[PDB]
Amino acid sequence: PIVQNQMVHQCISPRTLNAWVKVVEEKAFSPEVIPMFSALSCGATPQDLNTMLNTVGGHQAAMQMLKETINEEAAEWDRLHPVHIAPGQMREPRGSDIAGTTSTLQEQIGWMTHNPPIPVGEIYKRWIILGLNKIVRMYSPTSILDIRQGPKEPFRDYVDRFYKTLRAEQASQEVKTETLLVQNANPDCKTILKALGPGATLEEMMTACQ
Amino acid sequence: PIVQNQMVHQCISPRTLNAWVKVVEEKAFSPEVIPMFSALSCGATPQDLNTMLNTVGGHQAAMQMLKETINEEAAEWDRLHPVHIAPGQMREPRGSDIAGTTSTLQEQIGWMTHNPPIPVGEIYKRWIILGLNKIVRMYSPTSILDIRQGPKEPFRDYVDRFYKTLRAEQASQEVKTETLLVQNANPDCKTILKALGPGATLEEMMTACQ
Amino acid sequence: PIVQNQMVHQCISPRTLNAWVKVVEEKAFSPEVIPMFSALSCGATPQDLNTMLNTVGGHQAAMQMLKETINEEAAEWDRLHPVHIAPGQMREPRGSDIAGTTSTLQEQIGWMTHNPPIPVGEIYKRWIILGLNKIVRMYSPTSILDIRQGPKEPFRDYVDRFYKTLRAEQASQEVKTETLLVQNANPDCKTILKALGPGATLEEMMTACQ
Amino acid sequence: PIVQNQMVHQCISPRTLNAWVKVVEEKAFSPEVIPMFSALSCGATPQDLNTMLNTVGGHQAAMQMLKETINEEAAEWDRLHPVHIAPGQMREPRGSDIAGTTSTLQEQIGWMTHNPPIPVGEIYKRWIILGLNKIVRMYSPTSILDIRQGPKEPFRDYVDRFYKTLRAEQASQEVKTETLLVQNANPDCKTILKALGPGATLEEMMTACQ
Amino acid sequence: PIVQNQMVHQCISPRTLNAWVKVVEEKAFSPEVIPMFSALSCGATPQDLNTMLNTVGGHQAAMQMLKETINEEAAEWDRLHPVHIAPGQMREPRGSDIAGTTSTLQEQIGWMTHNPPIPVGEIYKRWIILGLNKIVRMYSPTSILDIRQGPKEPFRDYVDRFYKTLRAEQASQEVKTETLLVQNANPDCKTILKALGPGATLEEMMTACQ
Amino acid sequence: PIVQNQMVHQCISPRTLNAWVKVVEEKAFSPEVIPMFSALSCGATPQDLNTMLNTVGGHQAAMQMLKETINEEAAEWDRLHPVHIAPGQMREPRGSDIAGTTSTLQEQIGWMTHNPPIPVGEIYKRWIILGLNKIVRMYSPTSILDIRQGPKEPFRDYVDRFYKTLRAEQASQEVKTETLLVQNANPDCKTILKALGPGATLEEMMTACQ
Amino acid sequence: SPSGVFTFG
Amino acid sequence: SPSGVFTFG
Amino acid sequence: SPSGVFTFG
Amino acid sequence: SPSGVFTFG
Amino acid sequence: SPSGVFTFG
Amino acid sequence: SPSGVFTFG
Repeated sequence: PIVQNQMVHQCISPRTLNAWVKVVEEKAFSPEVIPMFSALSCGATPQDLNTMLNTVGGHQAAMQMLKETINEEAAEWDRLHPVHIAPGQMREPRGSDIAGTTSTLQEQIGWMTHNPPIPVGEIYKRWIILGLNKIVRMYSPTSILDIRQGPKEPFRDYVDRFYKTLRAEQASQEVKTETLLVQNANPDCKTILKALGPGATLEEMMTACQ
Repeated sequence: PIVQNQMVHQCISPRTLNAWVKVVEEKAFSPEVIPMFSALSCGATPQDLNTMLNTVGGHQAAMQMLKETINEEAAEWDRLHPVHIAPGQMREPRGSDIAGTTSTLQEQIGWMTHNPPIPVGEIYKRWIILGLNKIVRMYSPTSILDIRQGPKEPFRDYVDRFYKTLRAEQASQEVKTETLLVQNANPDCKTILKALGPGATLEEMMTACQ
Repeated sequence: PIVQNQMVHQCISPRTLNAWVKVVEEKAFSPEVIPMFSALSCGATPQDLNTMLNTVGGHQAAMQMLKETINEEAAEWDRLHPVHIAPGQMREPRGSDIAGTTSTLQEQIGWMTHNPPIPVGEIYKRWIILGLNKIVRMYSPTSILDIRQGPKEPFRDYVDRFYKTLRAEQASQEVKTETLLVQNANPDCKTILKALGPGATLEEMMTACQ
Repeated sequence: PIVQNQMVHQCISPRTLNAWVKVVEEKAFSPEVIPMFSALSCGATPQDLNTMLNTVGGHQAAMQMLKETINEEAAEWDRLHPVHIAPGQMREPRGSDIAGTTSTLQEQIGWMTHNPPIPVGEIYKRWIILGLNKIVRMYSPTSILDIRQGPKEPFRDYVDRFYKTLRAEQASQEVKTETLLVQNANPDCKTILKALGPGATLEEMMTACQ
Repeated sequence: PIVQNQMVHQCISPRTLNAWVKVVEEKAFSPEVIPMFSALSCGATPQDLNTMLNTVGGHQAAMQMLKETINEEAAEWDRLHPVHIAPGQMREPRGSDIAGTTSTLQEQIGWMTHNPPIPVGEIYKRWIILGLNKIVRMYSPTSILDIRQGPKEPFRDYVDRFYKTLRAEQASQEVKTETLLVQNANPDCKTILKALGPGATLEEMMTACQ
Repeated sequence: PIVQNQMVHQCISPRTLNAWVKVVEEKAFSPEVIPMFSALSCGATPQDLNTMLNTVGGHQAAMQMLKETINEEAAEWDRLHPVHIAPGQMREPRGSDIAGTTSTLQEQIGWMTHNPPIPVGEIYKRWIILGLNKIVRMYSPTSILDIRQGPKEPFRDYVDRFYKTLRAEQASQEVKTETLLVQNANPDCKTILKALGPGATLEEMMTACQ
Repeated sequence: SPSGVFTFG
Repeated sequence: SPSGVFTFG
Repeated sequence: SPSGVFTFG
Repeated sequence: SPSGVFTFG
Repeated sequence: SPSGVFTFG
Repeated sequence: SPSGVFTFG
């Protein structure tokens, strides 16, 4: 990554490398893996991001889908930012340079530490997260329509299952409580929730069915 | 977080990230999780606080309740601090900027390192702790009225259960020893505690029933 | 804590936080927990000390007794050091300021780094250790009078039990070898120890009964 | 390795040493070991690279094959870069100097920190990776032609097996989805994939057979 | 401990604290614990040394013997270095000051960083090691005279047992191979060792009986 | 060890100490322990090297053999470098000074940081490695002549056993593939290897018998 | 496209 | 509102 | 020669 | 009051 | 004397 | 007195 000493390059740490490999091994593509990826790649160059992705051993269907998404975003970058070499001068990055495929570490450091900075690490991380979002959605095991409270299931446990599924499915903010959460509750809790009226908070609903 | 080098940004560490994820996994919403959260987020930006909250995989009912509390506090901030862009100048943070939703890391660093400093990390942490307090209270499994000493239960173990419950229930300082602790003791210890008279310290009570 | 960079504040580390939580979990209030607490809190502010105490999940009877001791020491401080605000000036700390209840981190740093320094962290740590001493004594499972060497117990193992108990019971230095250690030995070793005469060292006693 | 303080030598860390030994022990020559090697050897001197290779206890057939590849690359270097000692002057590195066999640490530091730099660590790492690539291919347990979807195997699991094998086999980018992945699918999924038409993305194929 | 930044104080680390506690728990008073103690206490003040000793929970017979040895060495120091307070001046350390009993951390730092330095940490560590040596010898389970090679015991394993015992027993360098090692060997190996003649090295003996 | 801050002394770390103790415990004198020792002792003083050797608890036959080798190398040093004290001047190191037996840490630092430097740590490490080499060879369990491929043993596994043994036995580079590896192969693979002709690489042999 | 999984911020 | 769980400080 | 295993970059 | 548990120092 | 175990370098 | 356990140095 790039850190303050002046902005300088520092090697990716064994702690960082191991943390990422282990979270993928333990959590696969549960939604919380994405914020962990983003945090572990703080200040990362494109090289660092590729290291992190390349160190993953399993899940090669997912990694190939990610590669496709990256290539699509690279192509769209080039369409929106075409480029027309001067001795010792900084060249303009293409999509493949942002993805670390046709750029050197030194070029990446040059862009990231320029004034004004061209944040190729942040741009590439955006594309990677777009790809991971698609994978998380595809690998979500359950539709929100199929999360229904059991006859003997505590309301708290049902709500945990409901919002876990909703997070993975990644519907729009508008689509993403006053509707399906009540409809999918069990007969006894539904009767209680209906009586609360419109505009009840989640806290109030959970208290009511506790 | 923001640290002294001059006040500079430093990436959240893998040790910090892992510690928080593990304490939530191991302790859920036992009261001691809150002081741990506060300590692990020392010097945190709003971005760092969101990273910590976003890396939690389970407990999505709790995380949605927390989101509601944050939104309420953001709205109250805006009501109390309205805002009326000058080139290259620091703008005033709204509630959503304090919560890291509409602000950039660079803006957050700008506010936190200003003279005088606008401590958006500390303000946001306050709102988060308010939310966690509510969750800890809701998820408390036992009322203090139901903590009673068993016939063969050592007084020390009963007092441990009593104050564990009292901590989670979070009654006022005034409400929160000379009353219920004695009344809920077993017949033999109660007789001894009654004879001690008014104003007996906890140490004296524990010695008496040992 | 406060460290040399000039004396500056540094966040309490995840390693420190975890070490303290684990020693309490593993050792409870065995006497060696106190020197560990003191070492882990090297350079600590009152805020840091409170963090350490607040992160403890169990043992709430002990933590409430500790709170009582702290309040007593705070009251005695105020009685011995009364206080009679000038713009931008350092105020005098009260008992509750030393305990981190009515003081801010910035005020604590101000006192601790002043010339001459007002070491509020060290003063508070003293009060906390006074409280822990009482807890260690109360929770000592055995009286020194009941530690007697078994007929087949190696002298070394008996002496280990004897001084472990003596450490927890915390009698005065004068009270705290030439008397009870010999009297509580088994018949065969006692005869040997009696023949050694007055002023025998522990090493000599252990050699004699080996 | 060589780090910025000015570019200075720093000892290889116990964390780095242990991480490499453990990944070889746990992953053998699965393809992801190579990116891990490259990341763990960031900034490495030839001495550091040899340390990493020498600390491996098992897999001595592989390590001897690696030695052969290194010797071949060293010989080709000398053929392309012959060398014709001046007191206190930097000499030109031969193949064996790049491999750390006939060069001292001080000479390696001299070359790596020169202006312009002669990056002997990066050159040697290239040769080592060439050798590791051959080992990964040789030790690949399955041909891509033998990866076929089972009658009851989820398409996702088949695609994981397919691209895992493809990665280890290391065919050309051109050879390395629209052909064999469809042909090796089971009867039901193949019928669906055929109907999608030409140019279907992996995401679309995985959705279709889900 | 005291480190170079200028010589400054630094808090004892949680890693150091834990390492010492664990080695005592795992190795008790096997001889190798002493070099580990010395290495873990590199640069230590008397305060640091006391912290390390005080954090030990078990083995209180040993810790009391150590206290006796320290007190003896302190008394001998005072006999050899008597002391006859000037405002703001450095006083002369007594035995009890070297042991950290009557001295403050600031006084210890003053002595250790003086020109010329009074190395109170190194002096105290010497006394502690003298005490530990006695404990290691006392707790040695076997006399060197009782280490004899079994009829079916490999010579290498016998020699391991022999020198392990010799290390714990701590005889003089002169007393501490050409005598007892041969005499205590089994009949077959003894015959071979006798035929080698005088002045045979350990390597030669081990080869002969292999 | 000695590190750059200027060249300064730094305490050996608990991580380094533990890593060495554990590798000896886990690997004994397998050949890969030697490169690990060398890497863990990067920049070490003679004091540091002795600490590492002294912290080993088992294997005392080996440690006594090592002591003999060190003493032999020290004697040869003195024979080749005799020495004929000036106030405040650096004296010349004898063999025993290089081994850390008659030299102080300060003298060692003086020699190692001199201009020109007298690298006593590197000289001593050389002697130690000479000793370890002898131990690794002595403790090698199998002769290379007895490593023969089983009738059903995969060629790869046989080659692993072959070169593992060859590494431990430490024959000359000339003696240390075209001869014994083929002769000790099983009947079926031997026939194939014979047909390959002279000058076949290990890669080619392993491919042929795969 | 999916909305992402960053519940907070 | 709940009083919080910070027993000390 | 084999193409290598660096899927990304 | 109890004497404390700091055997050394 | 033995040749040592440093296969590389 | 015992000779100590520092075999090396």
